[PDB]
Amino acid sequence: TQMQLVQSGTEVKKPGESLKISCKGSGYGFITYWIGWVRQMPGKGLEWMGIIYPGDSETRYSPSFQGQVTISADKSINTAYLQWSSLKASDTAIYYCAGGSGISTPMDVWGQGTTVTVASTKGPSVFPLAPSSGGTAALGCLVKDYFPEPVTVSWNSGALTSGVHTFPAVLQSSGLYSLSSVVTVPSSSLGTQTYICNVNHKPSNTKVDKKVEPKS
Amino acid sequence: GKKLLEAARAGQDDEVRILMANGADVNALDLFGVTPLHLAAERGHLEIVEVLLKNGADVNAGDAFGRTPLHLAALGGHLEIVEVLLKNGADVNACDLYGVTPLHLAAGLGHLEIVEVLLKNGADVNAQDKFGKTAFDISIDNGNEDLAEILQSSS
Amino acid sequence: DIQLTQSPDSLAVSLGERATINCKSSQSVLYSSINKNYLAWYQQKPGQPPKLLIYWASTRESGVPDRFSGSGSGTDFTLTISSLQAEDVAVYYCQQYYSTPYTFGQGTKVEIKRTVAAPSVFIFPPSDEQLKSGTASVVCLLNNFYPREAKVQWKVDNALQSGNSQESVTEQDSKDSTYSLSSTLTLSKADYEKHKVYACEVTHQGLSSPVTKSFNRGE
Amino acid sequence: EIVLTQSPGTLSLSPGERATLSCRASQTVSSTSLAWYQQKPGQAPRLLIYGASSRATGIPDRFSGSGSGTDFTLTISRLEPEDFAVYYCQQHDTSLTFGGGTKVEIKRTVAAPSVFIFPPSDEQLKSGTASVVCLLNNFYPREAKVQWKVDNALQSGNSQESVTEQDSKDSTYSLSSTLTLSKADYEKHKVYACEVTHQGLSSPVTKSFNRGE
Amino acid sequence: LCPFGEVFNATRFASVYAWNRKRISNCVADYSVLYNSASFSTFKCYGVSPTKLNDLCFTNVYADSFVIRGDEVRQIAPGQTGKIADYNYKLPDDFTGCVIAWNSNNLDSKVGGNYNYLYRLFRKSNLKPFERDISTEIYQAGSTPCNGVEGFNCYFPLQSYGFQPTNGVGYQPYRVVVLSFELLHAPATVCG
Amino acid sequence: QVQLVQSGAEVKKPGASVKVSCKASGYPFTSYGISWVRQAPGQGLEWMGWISTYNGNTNYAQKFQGRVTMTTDTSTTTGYMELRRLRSDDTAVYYCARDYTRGAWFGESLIGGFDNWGQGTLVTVSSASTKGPSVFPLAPSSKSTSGGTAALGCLVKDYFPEPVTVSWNSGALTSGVHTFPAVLQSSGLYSLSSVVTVPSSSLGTQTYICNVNHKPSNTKVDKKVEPK
Ligand SMILES: *[C@@H]1O[C@H](CO)[C@@H](O[C@@H]2O[C@H](CO)[C@@H](O[C@@H]3O[C@H](CO)[C@@H](O)[C@H](O)[C@@H]3O)[C@H](O)[C@H]2NC(C)=O)[C@H](O)[C@H]1NC(C)=O
Repeated sequence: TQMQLVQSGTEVKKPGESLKISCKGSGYGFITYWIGWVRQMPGKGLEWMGIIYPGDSETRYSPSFQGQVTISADKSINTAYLQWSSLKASDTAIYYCAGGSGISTPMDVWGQGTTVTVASTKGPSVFPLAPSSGGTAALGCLVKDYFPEPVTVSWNSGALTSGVHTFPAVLQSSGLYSLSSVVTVPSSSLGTQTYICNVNHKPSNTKVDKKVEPKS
Repeated sequence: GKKLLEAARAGQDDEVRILMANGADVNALDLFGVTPLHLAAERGHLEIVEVLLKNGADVNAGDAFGRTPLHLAALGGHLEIVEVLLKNGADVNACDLYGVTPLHLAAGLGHLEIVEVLLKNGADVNAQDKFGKTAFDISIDNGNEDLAEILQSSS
Repeated sequence: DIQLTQSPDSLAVSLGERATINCKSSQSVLYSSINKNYLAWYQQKPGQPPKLLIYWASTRESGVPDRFSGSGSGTDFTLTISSLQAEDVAVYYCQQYYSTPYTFGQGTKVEIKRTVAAPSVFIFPPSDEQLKSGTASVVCLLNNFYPREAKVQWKVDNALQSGNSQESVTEQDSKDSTYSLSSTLTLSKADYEKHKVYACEVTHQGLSSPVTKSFNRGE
Repeated sequence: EIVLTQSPGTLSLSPGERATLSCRASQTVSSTSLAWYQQKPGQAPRLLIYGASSRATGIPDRFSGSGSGTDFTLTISRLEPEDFAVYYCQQHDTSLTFGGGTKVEIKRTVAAPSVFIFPPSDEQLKSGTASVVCLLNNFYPREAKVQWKVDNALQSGNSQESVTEQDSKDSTYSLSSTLTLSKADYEKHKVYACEVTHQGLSSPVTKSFNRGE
Repeated sequence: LCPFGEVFNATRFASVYAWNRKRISNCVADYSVLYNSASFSTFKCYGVSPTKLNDLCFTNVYADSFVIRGDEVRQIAPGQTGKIADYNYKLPDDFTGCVIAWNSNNLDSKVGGNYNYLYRLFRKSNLKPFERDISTEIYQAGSTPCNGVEGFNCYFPLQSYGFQPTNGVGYQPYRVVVLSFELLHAPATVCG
Repeated sequence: QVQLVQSGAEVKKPGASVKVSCKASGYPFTSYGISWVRQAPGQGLEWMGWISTYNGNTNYAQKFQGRVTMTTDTSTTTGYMELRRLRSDDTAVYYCARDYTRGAWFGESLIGGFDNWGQGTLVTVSSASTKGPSVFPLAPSSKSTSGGTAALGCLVKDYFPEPVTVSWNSGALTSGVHTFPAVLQSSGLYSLSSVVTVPSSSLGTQTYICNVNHKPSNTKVDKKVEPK
């Protein structure tokens, strides 16, 4: 490609500590590329953080963000580093490193973004939920007390690829996450096949199969 | 602010007092970036020099050309300014980027007092011009060979 | 500094017509030596990094469809997508680069408008394992509905509640653009055994009357 | 406007070696305005080094150039058997003067020259001119001495010598010495001798004859 | 098609105080060579991006060039002041130009120091943008009338650089070329 | 990948002028200069001059201010060099070349040298015209040693201009042959010799043939070898 950008992976740390992430490029023509940083809060817009030149380390900061973050550059490997001295509650968002060839020029080439959160880890609990009477009924499976997002879900271990909905978790009051997945099936097929809710969590490397049956 | 500079031309000490009593800066730089010390030494207003050094002015101040007030003070032929500057702790070995020495200024007009007052506190003899000339040749070049013998006997 | 605003903040039009968005700034964004306005227009499909479409406010980047256009002058600018398609749903953005710093607007969401449809209203209580856990969670579902706006309310023993319900909404559906909304109510076991009858009420423009679903605990 | 002498004009070296050719001027010239050119035998010239340190398009890495002040030097490191040619150093700082050229040849063992002598037939004797030939073969290096003797007398201005280039199959040499003369003075003398001396040959072998044989 | 090589790729570069202008126009410019030559260590280019300017074309492609000390290569910029910026060369603000610099210690540095590259460091007034003034007129420092002699009261504005191979990384000389693409309002303008 | 083409060889009589042409292809002609360089037979090259491509401003060496004129045309991408008032000491070869030592628009001192050449152009001058050659056999004596070899030769005299096509046994013999460079003498004509080594086996059992053809003078001759 004209320019390829890569960043770090997931980041989960307790608040207050330091952090170090890196945006690294590869291609032909890299020497003309200013590197800036863009932040996205969950469910909101975008706001600039800071811009830098990889070569001689010339930096520019947004007026409302001065003194909160550290920007550095390294020309030998052509990388731009961001360092956090203090981590707070408002530091759970997504970040992008954006390339732009010159000042007053657009940020056209982008990375894949990295995620930052802060909470405590715990194992999940999965419970079933069945309907009763009539047309088509929806059976549900819920996961509670899990961290961090996301969760891989399926029915019958990926044997059905239709009529499934997934619920983006919302942070509740007590400080954890939850989800519920529901599938609508006709009342004729409730008593023939076995329904299995299959939940995989890579960060907790746990796979659980739960049998779901109607209650009456 | 700037006014004291031209006030230094008129030697109006009371204006200097009323001005620095209000919180005027002690290390002012003007449009040309010159310190009041050079003009004070040039005009030889002794009492202004003493009152300004009483509060602890920049005794080692230097301009873009590296000049120091002692050079111009010795060039003019001023008696008290050089000795008070020596007493408060100004260096004598100090040389500009061209390597001009105060002994050259002393030998310029045949001013004798400066010679031995610097000889008392360790006047330098290693001064180096464009060709590496010391104080002896420049001292004897001015037509007054008696001055050169003083430094020759002291070395 | 320069602040930016977008209009409208939310938008939804059907398939096959023109979509218009407006971006308004404060200072003139016309350069002195160069007579080209300093605006850029971005798009971002959910779950993906943003991908620029328009740079210098009047051009088209290589590799994008030609069904896009822009206009405007001074401090007000317009973006028009001609014959928007089903795959053009995203969140768009405007950003000036006259001088440091640059700042984007709040953001605009694009949706495909269509006709109202009859939704499905479900409600589910919990089970023995949740009772053993210590909490009680009852979830009200509203499925395949349109428009987005629909009020979901609770009733415990014919009494109102405050600060006890958490509402979650899913994104667009690839099949027929339908949404599902869940309202979950959580409470203590001691409060669970002190209350008997629970009811869910649903109000929507597509419903002739608000729908009530009530039942007593254990029945 | 600058005198440039490379020296020596020949630096014959054995195969598979390195050659440090030199180019030295009188005045001073920076490291920006001298280039090395190559001249293949029986061919057209080329370019080797530009800017006195770098290489042109598609030139192998065996050719390196260095030097400054008043002396510059080209190093070849590895010697393939297609890299035997004349080398020129050229300046262009003020006007431009080419070098003197250096020839590098194969360095091999000693050689034993063989000499033949031929007089002419009467067919050219009917004409107004006459010529006699001496031939030397298989000698190393090019330097050798050949003289004539018309009744053991010294001659000048009537002899010519020629030598071929380096041979591609044996790396040897072949010299021809031709003496031309007028018809009238040919019949006055009878005994003709041709003497050759070479460093690779111990004795000064002389071929003497009479036309009556 | 037009002289891009002859301004970059030559041997003689004048000193800062009397830098050279070179106007280039009436051509089609192939910037692809100015991208990945891997030798321009500070191709920092403001105002207008190099990538997609091929669509754009305008006159006045003024190109300046000189040689300048290595450490103060950063000081050359729009609106940034210092030693060289305030006295010899000052790039106008609201710029639309674009700068290039690279190390050339291999050839422009000899044993004993190359004392051929002078520069000015005193000036009573300042410089208007895109302007160069050259004059070796001396300055009378004091109250002593000076005719042509050098001394405590007579000063030469220009000072000599000292270039050495052993010297530090930031002291080895660098070469700079500054392009400045500007245009006018009159239509029917020649492109490039 | 580029192509440089020059004209054929030339022979001339003193007092006239000569014009040679160089054609270049594979690149836009209006960005590089032309350089002409001459080389005497067996000696180093000499600079004949530089000509630019757009402004027409050239640069000649300090030796040929008034005897050479160089012109170029960009439409046909060609360059002509004419030499006038030529003397008898101008027998040499000439080369056209691409220039990267002086600018084609500015006229500065750049980094590099002549990096593309041509096939060369022979030019010769003499006080004599074309003349047919005369050949002569040179048979080894019968006193040749059995344990060795004997050399037989052919001598060509008064052939002009160059070259001559000499063959043995109508091209059958290819190994052991040696053709010499031409040599000059006071008379200004040309002499040549060719030699082949052979064993004593074929001395008394096979007759050798030596045939020379002159293409410019389109003359064919052949002679036999008989031991004597
Ligand atoms: C000043 O002169 C030098 C020497 O002629 C130029 O250096 C050479 O420039 C050419 C053209 O850009 C380079 O050619 C390229 O080579 C690569 C090799 O992989 C090839 O992939 C490209 O297609 C192209 O042919 C050449 O390599 C380069 N040589 C070196 C040693 O760098 C230089 O470019 C001239 N100045 C300017 C600004 O052009």
